[PDB]
Amino acid sequence: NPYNKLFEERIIFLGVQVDDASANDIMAQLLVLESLDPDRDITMYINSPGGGFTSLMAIYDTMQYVRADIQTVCLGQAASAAAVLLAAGTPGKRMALPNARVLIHQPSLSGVIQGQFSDLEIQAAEIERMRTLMETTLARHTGKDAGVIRKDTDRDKILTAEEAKDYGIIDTVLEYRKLS
Amino acid sequence: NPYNKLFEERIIFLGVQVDDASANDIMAQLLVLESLDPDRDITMYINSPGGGFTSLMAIYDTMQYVRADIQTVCLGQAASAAAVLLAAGTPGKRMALPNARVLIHQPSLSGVIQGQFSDLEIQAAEIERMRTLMETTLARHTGKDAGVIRKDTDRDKILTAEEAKDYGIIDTVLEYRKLS
Amino acid sequence: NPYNKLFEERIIFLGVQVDDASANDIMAQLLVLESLDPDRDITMYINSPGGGFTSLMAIYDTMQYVRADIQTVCLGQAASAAAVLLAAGTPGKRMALPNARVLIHQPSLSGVIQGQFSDLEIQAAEIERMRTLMETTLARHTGKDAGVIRKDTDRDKILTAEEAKDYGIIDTVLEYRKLS
Amino acid sequence: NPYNKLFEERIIFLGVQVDDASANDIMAQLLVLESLDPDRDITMYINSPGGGFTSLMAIYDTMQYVRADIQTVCLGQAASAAAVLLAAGTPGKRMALPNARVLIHQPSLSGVIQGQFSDLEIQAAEIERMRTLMETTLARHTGKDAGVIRKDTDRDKILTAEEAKDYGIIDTVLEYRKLS
Amino acid sequence: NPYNKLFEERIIFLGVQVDDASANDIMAQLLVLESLDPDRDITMYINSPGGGFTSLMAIYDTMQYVRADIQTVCLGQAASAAAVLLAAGTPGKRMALPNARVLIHQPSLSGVIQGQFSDLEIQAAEIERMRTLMETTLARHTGKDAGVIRKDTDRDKILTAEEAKDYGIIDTVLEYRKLS
Amino acid sequence: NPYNKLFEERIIFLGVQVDDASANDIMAQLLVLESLDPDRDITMYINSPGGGFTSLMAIYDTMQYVRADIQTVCLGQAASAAAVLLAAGTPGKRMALPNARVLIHQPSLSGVIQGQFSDLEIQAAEIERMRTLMETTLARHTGKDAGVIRKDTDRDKILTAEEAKDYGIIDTVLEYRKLS
Amino acid sequence: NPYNKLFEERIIFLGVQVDDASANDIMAQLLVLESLDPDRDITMYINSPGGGFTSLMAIYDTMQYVRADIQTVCLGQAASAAAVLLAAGTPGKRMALPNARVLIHQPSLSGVIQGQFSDLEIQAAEIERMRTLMETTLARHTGKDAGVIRKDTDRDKILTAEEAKDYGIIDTVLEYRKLS
Amino acid sequence: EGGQLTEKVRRKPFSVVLFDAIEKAHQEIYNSLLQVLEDGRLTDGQGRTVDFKNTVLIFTSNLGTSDISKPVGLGFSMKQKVNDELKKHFRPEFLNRIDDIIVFHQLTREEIIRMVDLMISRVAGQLKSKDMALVLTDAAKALLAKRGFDPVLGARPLRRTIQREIEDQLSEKILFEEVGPGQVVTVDVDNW
Ligand SMILES: CC(C)C[C@H](NC(=O)[C@H](Cc1ccccc1)NC(=O)c1cnccn1)B(O)O
Ligand SMILES: CC(C)C[C@H](NC(=O)[C@H](Cc1ccccc1)NC(=O)c1cnccn1)B(O)O
Ligand SMILES: CC(C)C[C@H](NC(=O)[C@H](Cc1ccccc1)NC(=O)c1cnccn1)B(O)O
Ligand SMILES: CC(C)C[C@H](NC(=O)[C@H](Cc1ccccc1)NC(=O)c1cnccn1)B(O)O
Ligand SMILES: CC(C)C[C@H](NC(=O)[C@H](Cc1ccccc1)NC(=O)c1cnccn1)B(O)O
Ligand SMILES: CC(C)C[C@H](NC(=O)[C@H](Cc1ccccc1)NC(=O)c1cnccn1)B(O)O
Ligand SMILES: CC(C)C[C@H](NC(=O)[C@H](Cc1ccccc1)NC(=O)c1cnccn1)B(O)O
Repeated sequence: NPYNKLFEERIIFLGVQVDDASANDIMAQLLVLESLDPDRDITMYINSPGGGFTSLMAIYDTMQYVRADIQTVCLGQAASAAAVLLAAGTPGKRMALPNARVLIHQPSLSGVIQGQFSDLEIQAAEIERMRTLMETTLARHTGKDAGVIRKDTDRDKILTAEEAKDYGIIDTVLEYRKLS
Repeated sequence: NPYNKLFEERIIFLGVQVDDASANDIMAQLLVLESLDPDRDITMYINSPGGGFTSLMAIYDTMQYVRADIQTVCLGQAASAAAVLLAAGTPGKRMALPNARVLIHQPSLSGVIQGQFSDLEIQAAEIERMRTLMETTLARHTGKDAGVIRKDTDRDKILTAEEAKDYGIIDTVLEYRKLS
Repeated sequence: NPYNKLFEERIIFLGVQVDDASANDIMAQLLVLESLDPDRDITMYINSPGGGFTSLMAIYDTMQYVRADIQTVCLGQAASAAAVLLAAGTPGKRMALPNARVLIHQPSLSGVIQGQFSDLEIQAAEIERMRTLMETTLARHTGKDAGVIRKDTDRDKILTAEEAKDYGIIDTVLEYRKLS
Repeated sequence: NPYNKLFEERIIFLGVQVDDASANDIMAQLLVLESLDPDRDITMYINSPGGGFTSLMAIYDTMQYVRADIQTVCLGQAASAAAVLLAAGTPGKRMALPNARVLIHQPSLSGVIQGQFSDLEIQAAEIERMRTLMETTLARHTGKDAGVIRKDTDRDKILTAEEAKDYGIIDTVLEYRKLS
Repeated sequence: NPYNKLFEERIIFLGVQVDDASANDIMAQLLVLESLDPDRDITMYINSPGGGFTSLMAIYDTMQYVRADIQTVCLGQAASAAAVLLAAGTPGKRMALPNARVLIHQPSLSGVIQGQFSDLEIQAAEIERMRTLMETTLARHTGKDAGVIRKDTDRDKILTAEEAKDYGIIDTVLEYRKLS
Repeated sequence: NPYNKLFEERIIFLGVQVDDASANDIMAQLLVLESLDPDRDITMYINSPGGGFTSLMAIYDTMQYVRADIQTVCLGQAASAAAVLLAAGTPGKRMALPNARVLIHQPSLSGVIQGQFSDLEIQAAEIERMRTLMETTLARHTGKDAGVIRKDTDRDKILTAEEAKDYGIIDTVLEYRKLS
Repeated sequence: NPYNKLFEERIIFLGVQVDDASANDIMAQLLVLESLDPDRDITMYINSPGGGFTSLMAIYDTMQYVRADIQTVCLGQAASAAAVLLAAGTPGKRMALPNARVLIHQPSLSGVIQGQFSDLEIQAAEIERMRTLMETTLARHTGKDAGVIRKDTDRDKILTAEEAKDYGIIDTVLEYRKLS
Repeated sequence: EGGQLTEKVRRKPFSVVLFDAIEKAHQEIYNSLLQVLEDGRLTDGQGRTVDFKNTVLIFTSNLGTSDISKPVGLGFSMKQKVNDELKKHFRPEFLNRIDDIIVFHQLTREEIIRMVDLMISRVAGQLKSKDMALVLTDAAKALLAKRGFDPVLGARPLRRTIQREIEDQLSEKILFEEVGPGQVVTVDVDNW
């Protein structure tokens, strides 16, 4: 079973939309591979369209918690929450495939949430500290000034893997091994 | 199977929306780990958006019933009922990841319930004693005056884990272990 | 598997909405635990929102049929039929967690049923003998006069576990084993 | 698994709405228990809301076909087709729990079926011989005159188990065995 | 498992609506029981509401193909295609339970199919040769003149099992065996 | 399991609507039976309503690719794609049951596809070369002139198995083998 | 199980719509077959309608990453992403069945995405670099000038396998092996 | 061979049988070992009464490796961890006939250097047979405790640490030909 043999070789496969249930699976997998061998590097494969900030920071804190280095590899897409998880790998071990896409953009409410203006001053203060935390996280891991990331994630910033390396999202664009 | 290996290492994973079926699973898991070793600490991982008051107080009473200490760890979110379950851990063992979110707010009727005004004076007296019980519970576990919590949970009070420690929801913000 | 280990330790877990399929599971479980050891007490955990009268009286008669004493424990909710099943435990063995809710109310048609007035005089005579049977059942098990219960279940009567003890629904509010 | 242990102890559990698929399961179970021991009594537990006439007469003929006596036990509800299956047990072995409900009523088209009047003279001749067959079946098993049952099943006739014994639907109201 | 023990005792259970997937299962079962013992009689239990003509003639040709005699037993219903499959058993081995219903009626388009009149002259020539083939099949197996069956299946012809014997659909109404 | 025992005796069962997933299963089955014994004849049972042209030509090319002869047997229906797959068997081994239906008709767009007229000149040139390829394929396997098939598949041409033999779709109408 | 025996013989079966979940399965399968034998050729069967560009470039980069040569075989359809994955095989090992269809067309937004014009200048710059990357990829693998492919994939360019060989999508049209 | 318990335990009724790594075995293996905890007798495949009557049977399982595997676990953060691993892995029919369950703890550094003292004195008797003398120092003994111990396997490869780190360099004496009447050698490798 190919997902088991990834996990037996210490590869957590993100794969899907980052929601609660996807975040719950990875934190279960980050801690088991922490307990199996805390000194051997966990690899995290990311092909996710992102989504979720509390699901982001659940995966983010757990992959920062564990003793093992997290090797983040972007496969075809790391958008929103997933590009932050892509930068969340340990320095020197953040990888991307050459035609992978890194999409960084400020947090967004999917759909309108109603309420009184006192309720909405708090839901707006929440997405503002969701925004600053997304930028403070992405500044620790890209080496930028977090106001630069606010200017850059003002809109959808699609990064090619070669220019996600220059941005600091990843550290290495993966070279091919076709023995041919 | 990573949820089995959490449960074999005495970790109950809340994970989903607190409803009846989620509450039914945890009380089944709180009592089995009570029967396996009542002197060894049950750990409860919380990534829940909350919901449900009778499902809250089903999980709450069961994790207060068992002989084992409950180590509550907030992963990315403890909104609504889940933040009460997060405070429901034993003192000194209430943990949160650094970018976890604690959201405390008064009980709310999801959707309108119709009825005569005599029916609605009782559904309002119910959510009032749902509100006082949410505040009396959260005052036993945070050390606040329960009128302070009424002022604080008047609206949605989002707590960062560092200021959920100051509020008394959790006792320790979890430090990272990456060998680094 | 935590529901198996409840059932191996003779704990029937009600958990969900009392309908036909939930009633069918419990009667299958009440009679197996009757056949495994008819002199050892079956424990029934109740976290149900109720519903169903023929599903109520299917569970009710079966837990009254079996040789084993039924220990009813209310977890977070015993509403409508489930509060009748909560009183249906043997005297001295009806328990509730301290923040469990007991909700007793007269039977109700969920949704309108159409028909001729001769058809509706019978559907109203049915819910009237559903009402008297709910009150005659709850008077055998609470020690009240069954006209008192008609006055009390005229509307939704929410009972806290300490005042479901005074009402006679339960016999013991469960004390904790961790003092927090 | 509690439904397996019912079936290993020769108890067919009706449980759900009598439709084709429910009728198909019971006839599969009536004939297997016929082949396992044709001289040992099959017990049929009935908690069904009824429905279906060809599904009724599929279950009815099969439980009349087999060499084994059918012990019909009404749990909380034996409505329509299920009350006919409840009377379909062998004489002396038709049981009901004390608060079980027996609901006998004439066959009915669920929803309108359209067609020409020649098509509808046949669909009405069908439900008329559905009606006479329901009354001829219920007269063989209750000892009534089949015109008495036509007068009685003119509307919905709810029978309590004590007055389903007097009607002839069941033969014994089950006494409780709580050793107390 | 009661459907396996039917099939191990060479009983194919039709049971459901004759569609493609139901026809595909029976032809898989008719040929396996042909290969297990081609000289031992396959029994076909029919409780079907019919439907499908190409699914009919898939089951029909396969149960006519195999070396084994097909014992068709009508349980509670054989309608449309299923009554043709009921007559499709070998002569002398076509059985019906006493309150089983046999419903023969001409083929019908479920729902309107649109098209040009040249398209509809062919869809009408198709259901006409569906109609003649249904009558030619049912005349080989009932011994009628196939114009008699056209007069009889002009509308829905419900046959009781005693008058499906007189019609030639079945050969024996099954007598009961309850030792009683 | 009757589909396994078909496949163990080298019988691929088409059965359902020819779509991608049905075509994917058969090509997986055509090549495994090619690898198990490439000199022993694969039998293909066809009860399909057709559909799909790229799914047709996926099954068609694979059953033409393999070393094994494909014995196509039409059960009750071979419409559209299925009838082309029915003719796709090896000559002398194309069989049909006597009341099987062969329906040949030109390719058709299920539902409207929108677009600019330059987009629609290509979707019409596609279904034109879908049409010529359906006729060129069906002329290699029926021995007709491919303009004759264009005249014949102008509308829905339903073939009885005896006149699908005369058309060249099949080579043998299967005679019955009931020992009778 | 025929998909297992494809994978045990190192055949990855694309089969379905290229989306995230289909891309996630193939990259799991491309790397396992890389780890089982990196010097033995992986075969990729393509019957896909395409879709997805980040799912394309996830499969594309992984099949370019692995040490094993990828033998791409088009079965009945290689449309959109699939046709790029079909050209993504190693030179000399790109195969197609004779009636397989290769459909190359520029990237397209399925459905409208809303937003401000600054948001839409970026979603249009994205599909423009999706378009150039689709053409730069398909020029490395077909030997064309990437402006020729822009002229050719301006609309839907359906290629027959014999003229997908001339286009450079595949290298060999597969000859049949039916011993005949 | 196999069925050799005749030549062992009814040859020696007073014996000690050690079952190393019993958690690796199959269930059916110790279903035949349920006899010898109840009765004290065993039926051989050649039909012998192999008495385990006076034999101290000792089973062995490193069912504990969690803390062993670094001071981290499966959580977000000893003796009873490996006790409930026996209950998880084995059948309670097998465990309760056993007299006492003995659990070992991680060795303190003061506990390891006494084992170093016991085992450096084992080779020291073979040195004064040739009138050589390893002049003992405690600085080298602390480094043997660091190198010859890990919390997965430790105090078993301590003796290979002695022969690789001491006895390799004491062969360098006669490589440069030091015999004499006796050479008072003192060795100390660098600090880690
Ligand atoms: C860049 C990081 C912060 C993640 C981004 N945030 C979001 O917009 C998503 C939006 C979303 C996704 C799925 C379901 C519900 C809501 N993350 C959130 O949960 C969210 C919620 N409120 C405000 C901001 N973000 B991205 O859009 O995923
Ligand atoms: C700490 C908790 C009590 C605060 C919040 N509670 C609620 O708003 C929840 C949300 C909810 C769930 C089901 C049905 C209706 C409403 N309130 C209740 O549990 C509830 C249930 N019935 C009546 C009144 N309130 B949160 O959503 O959990
Ligand atoms: C107190 C006992 C009698 C149970 C109560 N009676 C009922 O209204 C329930 C109906 C119900 C309620 C909620 C969800 C689903 C079904 N019991 C019945 O089946 C019922 C049916 N007809 C009339 C009255 N009650 B309670 O509302 O469940
Ligand atoms: C008392 C016995 C006869 C059972 C009763 N029979 C019925 O009313 C049932 C209800 C029903 C079920 C399915 C479809 C249409 C109608 N009657 C029938 O089975 C039925 C089916 N087709 C035509 C006419 N009546 B009861 O309502 O279940
Ligand atoms: C009596 C035998 C011939 C079968 C009877 N005939 C029918 O009414 C059935 C009902 C039906 C099923 C599927 C799709 C459309 C219509 N007629 C057909 O089999 C049928 C199928 N396709 C076209 C035309 N008629 B039965 O199914 O009612
Ligand atoms: C005999 C050969 C041509 C198969 C024929 N199939 C088609 O016409 C099918 C059309 C279809 C059928 C069912 C569901 C969806 C699409 N061929 C196609 O896949 C197709 C696809 N795009 C354009 C045109 N046809 B059959 O319907 O005649
Ligand atoms: C060759 C590659 C581009 C695959 C092509 N697939 C597409 O057209 C797909 C269809 C699609 C899906 C989701 C959202 C928007 C569009 N294109 C994309 O993957 C895509 C995704 N986001 C923006 C723009 N295009 B195929 O249809 O040509």
